[PDB]
Amino acid sequence: AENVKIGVLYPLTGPVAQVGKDAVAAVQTALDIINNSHNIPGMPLAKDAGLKGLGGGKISIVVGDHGGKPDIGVGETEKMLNSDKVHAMFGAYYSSVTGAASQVSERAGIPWVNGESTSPKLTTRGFKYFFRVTPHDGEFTQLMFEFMDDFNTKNGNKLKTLGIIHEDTLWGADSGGTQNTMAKDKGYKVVEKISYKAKTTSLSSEVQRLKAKNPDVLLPSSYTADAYLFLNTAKELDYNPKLLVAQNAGYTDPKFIATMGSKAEGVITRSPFNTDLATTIPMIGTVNEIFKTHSGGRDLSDVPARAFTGFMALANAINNAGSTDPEKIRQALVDLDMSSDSLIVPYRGIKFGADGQNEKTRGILMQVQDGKYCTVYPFELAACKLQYPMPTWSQK
Ligand SMILES: O=C1CC[C@@H](C(=O)O)N1
Ligand code: NA
Repeated sequence: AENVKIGVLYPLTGPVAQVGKDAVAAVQTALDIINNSHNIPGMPLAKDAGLKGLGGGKISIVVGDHGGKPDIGVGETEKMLNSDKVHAMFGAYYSSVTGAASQVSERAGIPWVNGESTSPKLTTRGFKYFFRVTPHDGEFTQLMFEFMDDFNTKNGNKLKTLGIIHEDTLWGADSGGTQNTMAKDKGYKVVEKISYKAKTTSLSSEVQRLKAKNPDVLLPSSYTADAYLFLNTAKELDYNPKLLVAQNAGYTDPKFIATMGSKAEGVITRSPFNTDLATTIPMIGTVNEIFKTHSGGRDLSDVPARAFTGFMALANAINNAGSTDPEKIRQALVDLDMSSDSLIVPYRGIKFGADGQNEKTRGILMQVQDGKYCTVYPFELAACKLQYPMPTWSQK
């Protein structure tokens, strides 16, 4: 009977704090399912109290607030490795932070599982100890363009021009770059490609430029505070894009709609998760009920669903390893091949390629309609019709 300790790094203060708090609540939800005995058909690890592979040993976590700062994330990772002696790492939301921190654990030879950082570059580093469960922005951008192509075929090929606007750290830069490359390859004309700092107090120059150019599709990659600033500024300058397809995250912050209210109407984002999938995936309801007891009564959303899924992958790998030895955990992650049966996201399973990326991911697009995100794509998996054009400020 052997316990295991995992380090968990997220932003728990600052502009994206609710993201981090709800992610940690999701991990705590997983720990509740793992460490206690639960009757949940279809969910590995539920029935046993603790991991059968560790003789009933319990998982514990040590949690660090990195504040969105890569250098802090690096320092916290070092302390978790060297002082806390964690046997695996989990985190860390921001691609910038995940990249920097996972380089430390890589060199230490300690497995790092990521639930929700989407820079494509994180899995092209030649690493051996890094495993990512979320789709990355290559996959999510592919989905955006499949949607634009299908809309085009149905609507006279009227979506011709794109405006890309992105925050300037790893995630936003790679997101915007992925979109730009794919645009060029698919014949779409990029008429703005704007980089900005997430901590900026003004986006008025950027919004003026986008309004003047008036792209057919607006493609923002923003964190929470900057997403709010962007939308507030757009309203203030009466900038009315007809289609806004966001790379999540600010647009999937747990409190995005609560904060923005009618300002969010018509916005589209990519996601692997929506509660309107629960008739197709009833496990969502089961886990949601448990999550509420950890989240202060708030429902699952994108980031907690992804973090929960990621942490379950790690837990299952440890169980399968029958060991807390970091090398055996790594090998169990290499060997992992989970079906979709236990999942709360519409992935086909969890199975990593040689680059550490989950091969079985899948995403959706969802649109704010009447105060809730609703699945709109693919057109076969949709809870409602796309609203196009987006309402103008005066109509929201
Ligand atoms: O899907 C997401 C959430 C955070 C952001 C990133 O990788 O920084 N992408
Ligand atoms: Na259990």
